[PDB]
Amino acid sequence: PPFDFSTKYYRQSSFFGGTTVLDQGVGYAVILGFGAFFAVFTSFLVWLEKTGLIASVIVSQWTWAATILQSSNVAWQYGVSGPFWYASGATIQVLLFGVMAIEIKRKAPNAHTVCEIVKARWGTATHIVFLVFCLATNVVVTAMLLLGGSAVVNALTGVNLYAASFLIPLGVVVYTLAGGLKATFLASYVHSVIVHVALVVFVFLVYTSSKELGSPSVVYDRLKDMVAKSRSCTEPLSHHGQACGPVDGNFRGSYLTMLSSGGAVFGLINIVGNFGTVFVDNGYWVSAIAARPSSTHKGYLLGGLVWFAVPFSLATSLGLGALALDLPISKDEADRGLVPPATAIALMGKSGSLLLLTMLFMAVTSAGSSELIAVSSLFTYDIYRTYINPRATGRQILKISRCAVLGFGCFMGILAVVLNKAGVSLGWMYLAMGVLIGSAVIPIAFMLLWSKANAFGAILGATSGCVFGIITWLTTAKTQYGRVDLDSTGKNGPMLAGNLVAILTGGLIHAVCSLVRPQNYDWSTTREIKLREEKLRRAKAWIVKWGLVFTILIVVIWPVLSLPARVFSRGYFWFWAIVAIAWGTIGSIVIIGLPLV
Ligand SMILES: CC(C)CCC[C@@H](C)[C@H]1CC[C@H]2[C@@H]3CC=C4C[C@@H](OC(=O)CCC(=O)O)CC[C@]4(C)[C@H]3CC[C@]12C
Ligand SMILES: CC(C)CCC[C@@H](C)[C@H]1CC[C@H]2[C@@H]3CC=C4C[C@@H](OC(=O)CCC(=O)O)CC[C@]4(C)[C@H]3CC[C@]12C
Ligand SMILES: CC(C)CCC[C@@H](C)[C@H]1CC[C@H]2[C@@H]3CC=C4C[C@@H](OC(=O)CCC(=O)O)CC[C@]4(C)[C@H]3CC[C@]12C
Ligand SMILES: CC(C)CCC[C@@H](C)[C@H]1CC[C@H]2[C@@H]3CC=C4C[C@@H](OC(=O)CCC(=O)O)CC[C@]4(C)[C@H]3CC[C@]12C
Ligand SMILES: CCCCCCCCCCCCCCCC
Ligand SMILES: CCCCCCCCCCCCCC
Repeated sequence: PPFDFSTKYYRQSSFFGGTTVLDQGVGYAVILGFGAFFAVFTSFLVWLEKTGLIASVIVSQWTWAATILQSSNVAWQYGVSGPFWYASGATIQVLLFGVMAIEIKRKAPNAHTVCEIVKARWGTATHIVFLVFCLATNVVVTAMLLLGGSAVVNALTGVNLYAASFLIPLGVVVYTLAGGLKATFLASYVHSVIVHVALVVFVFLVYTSSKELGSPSVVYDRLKDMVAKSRSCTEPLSHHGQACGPVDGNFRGSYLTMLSSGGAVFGLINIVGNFGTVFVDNGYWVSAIAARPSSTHKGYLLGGLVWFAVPFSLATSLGLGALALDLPISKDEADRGLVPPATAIALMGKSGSLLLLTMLFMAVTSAGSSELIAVSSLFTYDIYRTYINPRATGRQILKISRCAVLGFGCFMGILAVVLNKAGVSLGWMYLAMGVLIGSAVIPIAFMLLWSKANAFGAILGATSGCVFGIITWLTTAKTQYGRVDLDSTGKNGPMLAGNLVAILTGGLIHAVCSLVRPQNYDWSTTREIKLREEKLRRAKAWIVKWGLVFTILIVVIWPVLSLPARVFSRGYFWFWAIVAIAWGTIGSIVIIGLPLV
């Protein structure tokens, strides 16, 4: 027993190895009745219904299953810089959302999907090409929240892993088929309130009230004893990946430092992934066509500032508390998204597990309902109406919309079962998003903004970038290691190479083939899809001016100013923790109380 506070674990190769905290009945109830319960609740909310609400709406559509599970994964590694580099992809989102919402009103105000603009601007061959890159994004993104949720449910309640994978989408389908087609303005408020209450409780548990970890001076003392050079991590005391001894790639092998190379590489990958999530996902566009930016453009900045605090504070609390407690978490287990449940069980046994399950399944249901209504609209407006029957009455569009939801929900369950059998995990899929669909980001931006891009260059760049990125991503893994499998492929180097190659070459071919043969476009035909510009011109100016300042302040200046601190001292870590606590508390207070006022 090297440590006095972790004697009960002595050596253990894993945290979850039997004797589940809860029983299978709770797991089945959670994975079955959540959709019906909130459907009834939303029906009651609608019945009673008949810059603060907009912020609550923005926050509710940006919290996914990765915001909870993945942000603590890169905190168990790399120490202090992981949560920061994960949360830094928030100021870009508000700028992109504002620009997209402003520019859709002034060039295509009567559209439903992004692929309806591709057919209008360019021809038909490019419509099919980008219709495949849009469905792949939905397939990849939906498969990410079906792996983490199933893993967490199986870890906590002991329910069969292959039964949860198929039964999780059915609850979301039931929720979406009933009220939930954006429902009303109150469901977002309820979701945000629950999420922020859970966040506040978890943050305040580990730094103020817990008996095991009740001070920022205990976490500091325990984090610097794990990376001691006198520590032995041989076979009887530690296993291969188990967070023992100095951290490789960190200055002096410390968890308390901003000088981490792995964290910086992860942030570089995360930027490309966030770029790929905004332009290629049809749910973002669906949310951007229903916005009123000429009068309510100021809520997006508040929404982004409030959303910044969730992946930062939660990962700082639940991620650094697992290292300080000396839990036998393995690398494969931490990859799957099982870091927060372990800390919740260790610190708040049998009561924090239910709270974390509720917080996770709120996001799972909210995000899966949006993914289901990004493909039913795609199918019903870009395939059925355009090619199979181009003369359709309303009663015949509502049947197709309802059938597409069932079809996608039933297909994704089988896909999730297959992926769980094959051993794929969240975190491997999170990093690989930009390699696959990163080549169609710049063509779509050119379609929305640039007036010289043409059809042929778009197809050429989109098709070439994916192939080149995949080739580079596989060849780097083959060259730098001895094999091509799920272990060597999911590393920072190959993933960074694939991401950069995929994103960069798709915007260079399109920008070269268009400067030779420009297609001067006035967006006349996109405005005919089946004052006022002064306000839209003053909203865009405000968004551009006030969105860049915070992006520069957060993504650039703040990490630069923290490098001279080298290894954090007791007094700088106090400030670092107090910043997170204050940010989380103030954001929760603003988003819970102000909309009432
Ligand atoms: C704005 C954010 C999201 C990205 C900014 C990009 C660059 C400013 C970063 C990203 C990756 C960083 C690199 C990651 C790893 C290293 C290795 C590092 O080498 C060492 O000192 C380790 C070698 C040893 O000591 O044995 C030198 C800095 C460098 C090149 C870093 C320099 C700064 C880089 C290029
Ligand atoms: C084994 C891992 C954990 C560490 C060692 C891997 C990396 C340090 C190396 C391996 C291959 C390298 C990459 C090989 C090729 C490229 C493509 C290149 O991308 C371009 O800009 C392409 C040109 C363009 O199209 O504009 C940029 C450098 C990069 C990412 C290299 C960056 C450094 C990488 C990722
Ligand atoms: C645009 C140009 C003109 C200025 C850019 C400003 C910063 C990006 C530079 C200026 C001074 C740099 C610092 C100069 C010295 C160091 C000490 C250095 O510490 C060590 O690794 C040495 C300690 C040791 O190894 O014993 C860490 C980087 C840091 C903070 C540098 C980080 C980057 C800084 C802040
Ligand atoms: C002996 C030498 C070769 C190495 C050791 C000296 C530096 C590493 C230290 C010593 C004093 C430090 C300075 C003490 C006070 C300031 C003022 C401070 O300036 C402000 O921004 C003031 C606030 C404002 O007016 O906006 C910025 C940090 C700085 C330059 C510090 C930067 C780091 C310095 C130069
Ligand atoms: C002593 C063992 C090796 C230590 C290597 C530390 C390298 C840290 C470099 C990463 C710093 C990136 C800062 C980026 C800020 C924008
Ligand atoms: C062994 C010590 C290595 C220290 C390397 C520090 C590198 C810092 C780079 C900062 C780049 C900032 C770009 C804006």
